[PDB]
Amino acid sequence: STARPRIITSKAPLLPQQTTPEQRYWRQYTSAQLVKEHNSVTHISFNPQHPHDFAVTSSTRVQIFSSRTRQVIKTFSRFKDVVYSASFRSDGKLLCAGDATGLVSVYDSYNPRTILLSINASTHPTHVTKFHTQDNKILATASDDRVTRLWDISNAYEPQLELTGATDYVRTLSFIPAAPHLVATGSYDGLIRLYDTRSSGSTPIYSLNHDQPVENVIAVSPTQIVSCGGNNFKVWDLTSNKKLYERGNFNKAVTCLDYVENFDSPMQSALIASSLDGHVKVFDPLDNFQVKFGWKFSGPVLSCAVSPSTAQGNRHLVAGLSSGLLAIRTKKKKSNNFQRMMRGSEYQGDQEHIIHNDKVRSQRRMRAFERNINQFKWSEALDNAFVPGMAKELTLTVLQELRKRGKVRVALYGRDESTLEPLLNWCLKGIEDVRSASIVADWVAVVLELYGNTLESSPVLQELMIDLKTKVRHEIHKSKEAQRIEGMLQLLT
Amino acid sequence: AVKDALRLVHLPSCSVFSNWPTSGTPLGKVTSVAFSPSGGLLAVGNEQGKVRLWKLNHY
Amino acid sequence: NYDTDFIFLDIESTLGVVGTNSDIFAEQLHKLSS
Amino acid sequence: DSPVLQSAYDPSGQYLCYVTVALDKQRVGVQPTQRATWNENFLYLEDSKLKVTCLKWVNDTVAIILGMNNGEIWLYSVLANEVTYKFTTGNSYEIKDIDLMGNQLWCIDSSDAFYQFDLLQFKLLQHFRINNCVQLNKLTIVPAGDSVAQLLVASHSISLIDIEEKKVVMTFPGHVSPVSTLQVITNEFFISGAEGDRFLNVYDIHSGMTKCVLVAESDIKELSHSGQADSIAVTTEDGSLEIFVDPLVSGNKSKKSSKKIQIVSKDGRKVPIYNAFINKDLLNVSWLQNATMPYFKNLQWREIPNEYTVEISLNWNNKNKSADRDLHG
Amino acid sequence: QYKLSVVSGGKPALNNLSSVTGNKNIARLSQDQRNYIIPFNNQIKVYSVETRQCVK
Amino acid sequence: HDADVLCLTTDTDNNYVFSAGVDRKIFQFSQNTNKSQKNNRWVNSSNRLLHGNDI
Amino acid sequence: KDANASHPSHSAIQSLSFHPSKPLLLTGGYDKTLRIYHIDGKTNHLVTSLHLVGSPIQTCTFYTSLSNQNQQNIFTAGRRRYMHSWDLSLTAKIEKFSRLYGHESTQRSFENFKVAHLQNSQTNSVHGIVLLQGNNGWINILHSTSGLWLMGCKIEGVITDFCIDYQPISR
Amino acid sequence: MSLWQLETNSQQFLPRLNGIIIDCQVLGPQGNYYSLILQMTENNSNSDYQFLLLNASDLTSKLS
RNA sequence: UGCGAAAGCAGUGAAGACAAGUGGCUUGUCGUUCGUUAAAAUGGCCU
Repeated sequence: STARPRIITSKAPLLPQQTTPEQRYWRQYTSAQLVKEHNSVTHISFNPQHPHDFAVTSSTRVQIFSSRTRQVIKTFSRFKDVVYSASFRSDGKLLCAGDATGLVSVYDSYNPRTILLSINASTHPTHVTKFHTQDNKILATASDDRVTRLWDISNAYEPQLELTGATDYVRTLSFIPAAPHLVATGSYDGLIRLYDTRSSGSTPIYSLNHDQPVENVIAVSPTQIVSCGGNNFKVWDLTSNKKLYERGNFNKAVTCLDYVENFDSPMQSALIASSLDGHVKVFDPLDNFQVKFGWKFSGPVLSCAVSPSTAQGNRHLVAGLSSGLLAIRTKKKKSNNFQRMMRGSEYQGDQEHIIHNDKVRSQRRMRAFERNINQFKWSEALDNAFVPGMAKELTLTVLQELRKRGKVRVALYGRDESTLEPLLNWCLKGIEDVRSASIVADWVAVVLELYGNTLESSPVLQELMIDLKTKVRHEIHKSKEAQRIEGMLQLLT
Repeated sequence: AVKDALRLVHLPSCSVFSNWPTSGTPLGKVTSVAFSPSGGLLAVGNEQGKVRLWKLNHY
Repeated sequence: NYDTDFIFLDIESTLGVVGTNSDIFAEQLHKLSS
Repeated sequence: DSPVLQSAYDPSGQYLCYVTVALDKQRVGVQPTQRATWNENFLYLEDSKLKVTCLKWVNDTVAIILGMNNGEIWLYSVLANEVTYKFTTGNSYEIKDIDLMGNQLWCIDSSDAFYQFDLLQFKLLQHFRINNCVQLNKLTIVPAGDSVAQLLVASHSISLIDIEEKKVVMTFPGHVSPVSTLQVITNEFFISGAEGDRFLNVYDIHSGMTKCVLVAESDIKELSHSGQADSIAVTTEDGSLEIFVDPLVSGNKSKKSSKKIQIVSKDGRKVPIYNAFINKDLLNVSWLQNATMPYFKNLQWREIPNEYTVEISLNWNNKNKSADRDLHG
Repeated sequence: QYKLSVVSGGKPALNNLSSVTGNKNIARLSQDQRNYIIPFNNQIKVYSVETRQCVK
Repeated sequence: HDADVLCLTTDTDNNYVFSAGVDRKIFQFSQNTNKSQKNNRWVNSSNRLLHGNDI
Repeated sequence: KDANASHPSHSAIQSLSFHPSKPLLLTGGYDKTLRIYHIDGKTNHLVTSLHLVGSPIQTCTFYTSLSNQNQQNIFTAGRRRYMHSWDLSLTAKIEKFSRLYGHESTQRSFENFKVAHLQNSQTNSVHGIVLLQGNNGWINILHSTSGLWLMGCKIEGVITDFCIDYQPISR
Repeated sequence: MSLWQLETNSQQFLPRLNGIIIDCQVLGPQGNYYSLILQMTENNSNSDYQFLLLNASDLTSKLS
């Protein structure tokens, strides 16, 4: 004998712009909290090590939000101009902030009262400050002096390297993630310059010619970096020294980029980019950097980030706009006497020679239409089909199982005026869609074939048939004019 | 229900044996018991999972 | 079939092919343990 | 401790007679050691206080002689399941060892008495006892053809006995514990080994000098020597088998084992060998698979390495697949 | 060198006679019911009930 | 029956018992066969739906 | 020596039964495994051990028939709606009786069962019955090799226990 | 395959046998097996019979 | 039924026996034959 096979739901052929698994995973980042800061949100970074906090740079205050309650836990207010950059060290133990007076203040994270040191950098506004990703005691600060600097945080009076060689307004650092001597800086004349630090340092070793003024440059692999500026980002192999992808799928300038790797996602790695036009979009660097999902906010999105690869908790996506406000979207994750009497129920047989296992795994609960079909209650299967909140493919699949399995007239014998109205009341909506219209056709065909005299007697469904005729007329007008458009597309062959 | 609750009565005389179980026989909370059909051999299993075995030397 | 033979099916569905003291004690003990 | 009390292969090594306890009554079963050529039916002893001390095969309907502990040798036919005859000494002392040569059967007593029965006459010929040999528990008849001269008894100290004069003709320094095996190796050497020691010693039966001393690495339980003294396979207390290869040639006085075989399961569980049997080029080891059922293995021992381990299939977590059902149930 | 043979079996071929309902089955079980003897039109298959394999 | 058994009767020599209730059928239980009598066994002999609503 | 001193149990020992002929002891408890021990005084060694998952046995019983004394089933049951019969011949061949043949309302568990013999009494053919104790007053008696419902004995009140008396008649 | 308990008229069903039943009979001494014949009427081009015994214990097809 | 495509194109009786209703008559049926390429007994599926 056999188990009785389930009733299969009616899946009709698929339609364009369906749900890819990548956009399913990204679309379940919900409950977008908004926070009105005072000024344009220039920069936002995350804690690395237990990556559960993110520092948001508004003007003259840096706010560490936490990723369990999405509120400000800690705040840094004691700046003297507009604060520009805020980044956690690679271990998360301390936090650097670049200022509009050239005063890189590094505090310790999770204590805003102890300014650990204060670097008096160049006289122009320092705009980007971040620690080394491999090292833990050099700090790269680039300013509006067209020179980036590698300070040692023991000797914060003179820089351990002073990376000159630029011509206009350096705004971005990155480090190369395997070779820790290699600093990829980016300025407002394209020209992602990058430096080996063992050498002199006043001359880049090679220069990657982005055309437009770059706004950000990150490094994805040990071998390829992604620089964004103008309408496009361009990805560059460092070894082959060669641009090998570009995307310009935005309207306005790409402001910022970041990248996640091997986090729990169908997309193995993700590059999300923020582009001044409301849109922040995610690209998949495995299938040639194609876009997969995107969000749209209420202004020019000026900076964006996501919670890092080892977040292990509430997974966050934050975008700070230039309007002065910030949007966060998350995905969320008897007695001793009695037990001593009833002891061994947790055993599962480690030391036991034979192990028998015949306990059937309990399946899904059968719905009302399925169990009525399995007990051969066909009129009751129809009654259970036409309940209010039922799924439309479920109503379609029980109409298909009644039609194919048995006989629609058998399911439709004992009806009258009040018990035929749910069927035709669904047939009004179901004659629209193409997945359902043929089944609605032969169902209504046999019901008028069986109930002709009630169309005389009962006037409650005469106008139901009239309005059904109107809907059939509407959809046959569309189903002829679509054939006309098919013909005038065939002419264009 | 309680620890060491087992008695062997001798019938026809219906008089309970007085020398076993004594206060130091490790019956435990006696939850099952079986005599063997041939050798005259008690097996008493208790709540902590220990079948203790006695041999009734008369047989 | 894929090893240089050809198989056919009949109408009475038969598939076909075209192709290129000691032993005394031992026996008595095994008969007594049977 | 192992549930099988007594075990002995027959000569030719194709049946194992083994005495176990089955719920306070001992029972004697006989198993064939290779089925390619389970036996369900035993001989149960009736009393709970009667028990088999020693057992030996006769070679001619095949039968066992079970020296009991009430002073009776039961001669038991294996093809029926009844005892054919009960030889009875006149006393009630447990009898410690028996040995046969032809139709002649010798048994030792625990009153230190020697009894001779003729298995053809079914009668007690001769009853005697000898001075200065007083805790005997092993005797072997030294094979002298049709003549049944020269018994050889052991009491923690072997002594060679002329029976027609009824005296001790040579005495051998045995062990410090009682002797457990005492066997004739050629027609001039004999091996001897004791309860709870791992040193066998082979004596010359004409001079008295210990030729060699064989050292197992655990306490020797039983031994079986090949038919021409080129091999001695001792089964030890930890359940290993140790083959001394040609133990009578020039490791000058004390020789270790040449080959060592043990059995493990697929789990890692070492199952112990009891009572194996060696012959020319083919060795038969035996163990107990369930609680009391003997399983066997014929190993060609001349081509296996020195340190060897069989890996047998013994159930430890095997998911019970009924043949009427695939894996998904 | 091309020769024709037949190797594999067919239908178990019960009593296809009319007027006999009920016992239209020829197949038997042994007395020590370990094997199931079922005819075909081509061979007499003896299956084994313990292991579900045709044994002879 | 499928629901309650509202009323039931027997014949003279107690070889039949008829019974009926709210599931509008009448069941007849028989003890006529001499094996059924000497074994004192009743059998659900038959069943007739002849009524409209109840009995 | 303690009979399961060889292989320890992992629960209470709810059921304990000797074999009728062989020197075997079957123990079983709520750790849903049942262990057979070849017993003697010296080393009570574990013959075998079967772990029926998710089915915690309350009562287990060695059964052998009068027809050949070569059946040797083991019947086990606990607070589940099925019973197991492990056919012994030394993988394991077990069958699961889960059909009450129409009487499932009056038997919600198989816990209190006993095994007994019964004659056909138109032929002189014995077989085995298992007698389950049911809810109302019922004892549902059913065949042991085929699982069919044979008869049912209802008492009044609350059934608590029962037993089986045999009495001879003739040859 | 229905089997009728003839005392109280109670059926036990075996419902999906992938062939119609054209013979069923109990087989063993104590009635442990049921031998059945399934006629498999889906293809009408041929009369092809699946032979089936099954054991009465759990109603699993021993040796189809 | 034949032919074909998934459309369609061509083509559709006699005896014997029994029952019922009024030896005859009339109808209906067939675990009867020859020829032609030729809906229903309250009765539905396991744990």
